[PDB]
Amino acid sequence: FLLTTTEDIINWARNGSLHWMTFGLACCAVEMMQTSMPRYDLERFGTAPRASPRQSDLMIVAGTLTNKMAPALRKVYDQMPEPRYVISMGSCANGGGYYHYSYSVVRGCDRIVPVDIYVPGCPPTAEALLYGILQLQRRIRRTGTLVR
Amino acid sequence: MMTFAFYLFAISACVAGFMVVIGRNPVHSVLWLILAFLSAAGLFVLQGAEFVAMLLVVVYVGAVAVLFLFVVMMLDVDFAELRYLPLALVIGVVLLAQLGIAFSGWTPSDQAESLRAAPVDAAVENTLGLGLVLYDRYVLMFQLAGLVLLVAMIGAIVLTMRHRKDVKRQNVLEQMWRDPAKTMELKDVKPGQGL
Amino acid sequence: FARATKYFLMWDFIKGFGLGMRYFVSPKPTLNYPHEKGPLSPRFRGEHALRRYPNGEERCIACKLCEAVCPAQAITIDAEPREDGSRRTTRYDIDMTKCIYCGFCQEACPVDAIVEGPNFEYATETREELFYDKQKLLANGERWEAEIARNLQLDAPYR
Amino acid sequence: MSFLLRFLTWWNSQTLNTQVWTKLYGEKVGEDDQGNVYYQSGGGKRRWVIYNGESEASRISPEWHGWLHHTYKEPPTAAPLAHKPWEKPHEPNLTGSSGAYHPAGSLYRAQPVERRDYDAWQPE
Amino acid sequence: GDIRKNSYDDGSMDALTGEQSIRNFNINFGPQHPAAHGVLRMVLELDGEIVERADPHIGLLHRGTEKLMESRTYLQNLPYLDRLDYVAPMNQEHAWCLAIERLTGTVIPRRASLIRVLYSEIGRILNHLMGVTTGAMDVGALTPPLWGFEAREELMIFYERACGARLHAAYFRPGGVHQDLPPDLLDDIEEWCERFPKLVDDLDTLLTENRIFKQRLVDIGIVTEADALDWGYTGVMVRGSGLAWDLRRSQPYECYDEFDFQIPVGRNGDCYDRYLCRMAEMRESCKIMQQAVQKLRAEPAGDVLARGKLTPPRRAEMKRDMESLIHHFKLYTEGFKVPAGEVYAAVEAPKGEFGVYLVADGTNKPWRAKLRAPGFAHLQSIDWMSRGHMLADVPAIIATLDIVFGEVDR
Amino acid sequence: MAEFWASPYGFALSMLLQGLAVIAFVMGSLIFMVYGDRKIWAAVQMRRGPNVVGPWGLLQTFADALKYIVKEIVIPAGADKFVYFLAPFLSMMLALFAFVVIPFDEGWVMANINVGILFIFAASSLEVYGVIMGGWASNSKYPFLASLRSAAQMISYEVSLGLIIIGIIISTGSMNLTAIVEAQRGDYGLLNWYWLPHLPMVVLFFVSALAECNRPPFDLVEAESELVAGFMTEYSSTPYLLFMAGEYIAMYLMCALLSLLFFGGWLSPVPFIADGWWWMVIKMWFWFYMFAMVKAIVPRYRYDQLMRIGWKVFLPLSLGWVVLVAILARYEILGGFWARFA
Ligand code: SF4
Ligand code: SF4
Ligand code: SF4
Ligand SMILES: [Ca+2]
Repeated sequence: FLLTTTEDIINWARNGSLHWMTFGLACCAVEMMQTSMPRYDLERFGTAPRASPRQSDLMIVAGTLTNKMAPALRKVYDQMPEPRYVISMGSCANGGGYYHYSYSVVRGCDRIVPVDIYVPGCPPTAEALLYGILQLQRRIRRTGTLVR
Repeated sequence: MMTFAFYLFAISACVAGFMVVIGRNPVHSVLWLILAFLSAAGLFVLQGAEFVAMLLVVVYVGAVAVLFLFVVMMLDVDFAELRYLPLALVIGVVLLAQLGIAFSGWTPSDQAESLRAAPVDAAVENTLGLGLVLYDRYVLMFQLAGLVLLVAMIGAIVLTMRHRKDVKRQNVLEQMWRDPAKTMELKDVKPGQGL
Repeated sequence: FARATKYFLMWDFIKGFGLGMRYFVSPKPTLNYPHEKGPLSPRFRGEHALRRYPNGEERCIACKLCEAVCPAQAITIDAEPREDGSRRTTRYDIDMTKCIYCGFCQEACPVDAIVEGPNFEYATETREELFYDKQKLLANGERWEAEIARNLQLDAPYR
Repeated sequence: MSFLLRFLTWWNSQTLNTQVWTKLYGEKVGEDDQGNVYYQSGGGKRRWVIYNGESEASRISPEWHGWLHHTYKEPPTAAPLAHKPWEKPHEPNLTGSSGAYHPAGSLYRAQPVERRDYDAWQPE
Repeated sequence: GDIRKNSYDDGSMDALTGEQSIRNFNINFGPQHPAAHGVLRMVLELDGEIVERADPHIGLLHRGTEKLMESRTYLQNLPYLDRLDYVAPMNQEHAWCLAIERLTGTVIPRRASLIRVLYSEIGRILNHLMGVTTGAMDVGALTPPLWGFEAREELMIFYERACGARLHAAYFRPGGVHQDLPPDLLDDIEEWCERFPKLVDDLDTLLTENRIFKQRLVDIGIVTEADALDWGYTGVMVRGSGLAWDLRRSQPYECYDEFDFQIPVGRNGDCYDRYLCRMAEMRESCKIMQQAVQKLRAEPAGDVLARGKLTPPRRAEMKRDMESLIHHFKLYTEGFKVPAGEVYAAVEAPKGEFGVYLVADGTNKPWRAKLRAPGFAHLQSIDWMSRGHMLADVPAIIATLDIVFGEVDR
Repeated sequence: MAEFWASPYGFALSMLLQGLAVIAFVMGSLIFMVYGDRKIWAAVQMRRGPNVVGPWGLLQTFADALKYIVKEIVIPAGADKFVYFLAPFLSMMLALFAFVVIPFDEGWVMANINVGILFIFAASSLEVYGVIMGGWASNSKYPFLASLRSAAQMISYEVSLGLIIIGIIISTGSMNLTAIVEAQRGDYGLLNWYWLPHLPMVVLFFVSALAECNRPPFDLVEAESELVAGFMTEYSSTPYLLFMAGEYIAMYLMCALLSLLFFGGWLSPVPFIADGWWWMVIKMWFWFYMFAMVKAIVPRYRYDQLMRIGWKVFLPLSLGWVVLVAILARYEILGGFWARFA
């Protein structure tokens, strides 16, 4: 067949070249950094950091999202060209976590941007995040099209 | 073909030159200007003056970039919305027509061949030919060119040089001389002891 | 002068190049995930599970000490007397998006009913998959019991 | 197309360079009931598994999880784990499938459990 | 102390400088910026890339920790400390425990005291590895962070083997430490300490005498003793200027008196001096870790918690003795009461003096808990520090101040 | 076929086929350059680098390239739209275009012109306009700041770039790139190459090449820690791909020039192995390996410190060298060790 095998090639290229925005909010960013360090070497999967949203395919919301920060996160997400994927990493981003009942915290980053994968933990270990990134790759293989 | 190559470079230069002077965007003028110099370099190659063709590009690529720096340094505050043009176009057309009439009947003097100071040799490459005359027959002009360039050096510094005295500056050699052994040392601080 | 001479001969750059080449040819500590994994101690705080006794009965008796100590208020419990009169929960929820994975609940539990297990690879595609109810937590305990029990034995001398 | 799958993909049981590395340095330790094969180098200094099918880390059962993560020294082949009769077989992560866990009130359930905390009077 | 109107050595005054400054070059430096730590919005006014004004906007990670703490017991509040200067969490836990222990007048066991010193110095290396090598990345060195964070990975495994968490340990407790260390863990810490100086040499070989590194740090961000006193500087921010102030010596806590270590100080008080001080401190912390492991092995077996009315009993006792079960039940629900009073307990945290101002009122919950972050005072001085420098120096200055915004914002 | 290859058509096809050979080599090498660059940093960084996409990660660059082809092009609302798309086009086009005069073997050159050195200078310097115009046309502050830094970079490394190689022209007596290689032929393998008589200029050319390619320690127009992505902050998908392609093609050109000017091009380092295009490619990839190693071990200059190097170090040194070489060549010191002309 032509179109499904075309999507498979597109999904193969997008999974193998998944560039993530340099964007860490809190202590989930420490473990995200360890994921790129020698013990795990996230970049060996082709998953490399990019400073600019214009060159990013993946946003990892790694840390607490406060009300004051929510517009800035939405803006840089809006400036990602499509396709764009979002991973929610850790309790704060997943649902508010330890600060769920605070006056200044967004109770889950899915109130601001759509989310593809949720990684549990506070923080998730560097390996848990790596697992979550590979689950996103399974999701793209399962459902990826030219649109995303 | 030579005809196609000429008109490609000729039309490109003349159109680019016009766009330099009538366009309202100074940065667009900068880019039209470099296209005019590249197009003129193409014409020079067609005539076998390859060294001055390449020298012209090398020189004006850098010089036009410097012009861009001054455009943005002194950029007007009305970039978003950036005469007697009719009469000016009439005088320009008259001048161009007069030149065209003069070039219609162009013929060199019948003595022009015998008076050539530096006749061109088919077997000698252009750059070597220029080098054989530039520094010996034209040595006096060569030396005067050096002084012309010196005057530009002196003038630019005399006219414009100034330094902010309110910013933080580092001496690079002093930065490189900083000895870690001398700048950091370990202290035996006894318990309970402050400054 | 000695420092000026070494900078002229680019000694600082040469030393860096040599050090870089020594690292270049050295073994890499990189794990070949997912084939190769990082080390986990018996104390590791991972996914929650509800355990059973060796006789197959639930360990939880709805004391609610875990719900009381939880710093994140991630636990919600409702209990009644069971049909046989036993003190058991009817609701036991953990909001895994509120939980801070601190392990206070397993410290507070007097019967080792709630534990944090060794599993950490359970990322989900939807948020509500992380609202764990009682049956989900008990299913985790029935699948991970063998490893959980061994970890409890290993750390018992320190608890 | 079997060889191409090995050449072009990294999610099918192992990449080609993982296979070469295992052949050069791998020492078989045992197998699990799914057909995943476990290896070690340096007598257990390094430990890895070759997946039978999709390389999904959540496929490793609790039988081998402790050994693979260095929690326990000895493999389940030599020191098997004690299992209670009420235990249930291991399941991988089911998140993207129809077997994923969902709360009882979820709209995925197609029969969400209706909730109330009072009984209403019914007219005769 | 205001350079917005340019001053030239020839005394010239431009026509435009005469006009009032309405159209200035203002740029958002962060929050989404590799040098901004994710949550710093610094508004910079630039003049030919000279920084003339720096206006840090913080609070993008303010989570209301101090409000959330007022509705929780003292034990329920301990994990909040982990998440302030989250690069080295147990060091922040220590201030909370010390404040409670002072108000309750509690003495912690000897082994718990040694463990606290051991893992406090692990935290100092965890922080200084992050600070120094990401500071190098801020001036363009790609490799140092990779080498440094491999060593951090090993130390985070020592965290996990003590408490079951790589980062947020919740391990220091009012009354000691939650659990005792396995003997094989002490062997591995000793083995790691023997290798660690080699990595410090390798980082030193790559950076210390590199001419590019020197030209990015030497004579940048110069701090004098008088500047230190303007802005509440503590830690390496004062030691880099030559003030041999370290709370472990000046105001000793735990059992630091009996350890042998020295205080590195700088002579020029610039970014280069503070880099050298942090490298030296990493060597000193490694030596302390070695002494602590030796003392722990030489210790007689003892408890790690004070037990009594402050901490829960051991699980075996809880399941056997009626008094222990009651104390377990009560201390995990109500918790201990802290007598009315107010204390300020400070530690030499890796980033400077970290303190807790705790107002107790006799109940089981704090009345007020004010957290004093060293980075709050250090970041406030960036406008003064960065004035006159170029934009390229800004990331180096952010690095030298050692900012983590979990504690700046709280 | 003889009746064909002599015609205008057979002449026209010959040029097109020669052009495809250059594009095939340069673009094909680009697959392995981006891969090799990343593998070298990783090895120095105690890690693997790309190793899953294809065997040992060898298909990684195909995945990256394809990803950009199916990525959306975002055009900034305030950007100068023609100059916005002209900048990436010039960056890639001109870097590739410079290879038209690069010889790889005896007679393996598309254009054998007498002023090959100057043409290289003309094309590479015009390539900088892609960075200057790309930053300015985006109409945002970070690309705007990088645009000025790019102009500063040109002023820094070009003021002495001509002087650095004037010595090689003096020794050769030609600007023809093939002539420079033939001047390094002799009976002592690599001891006849110009790296020896012009050892100082090898260092100065290599450093200047790093600055010309915006490579560390002179990666100042991107400078992630200061400018987010510099002149590329507002570029996505294939327009962004063209800037990266141009960066590596320009780097590959400097690897060619280093090997041609100083290491005998396609000549054999040892007398008993034959000369050919294999030696040219081996030397080109050694110098690329040097480019990659430098990125892994050096920090970044401030761009005012780069200007200090160009004007207060390289300019006086290169000028002094030219005068010294002229005296040594004029008087045939050491028996024409510096006078290779006939
Ligand atoms: S989820 Fe936990 S580790 Fe992650 S940012 Fe929030 S508090 Fe920090
Ligand atoms: S681990 Fe901590 S936050 Fe999570 S449920 Fe248990 S007590 Fe609550
Ligand atoms: S899990 Fe344990 S602490 Fe929680 S209610 Fe059940 S028995 Fe009590
Ligand atoms: Ca000003």
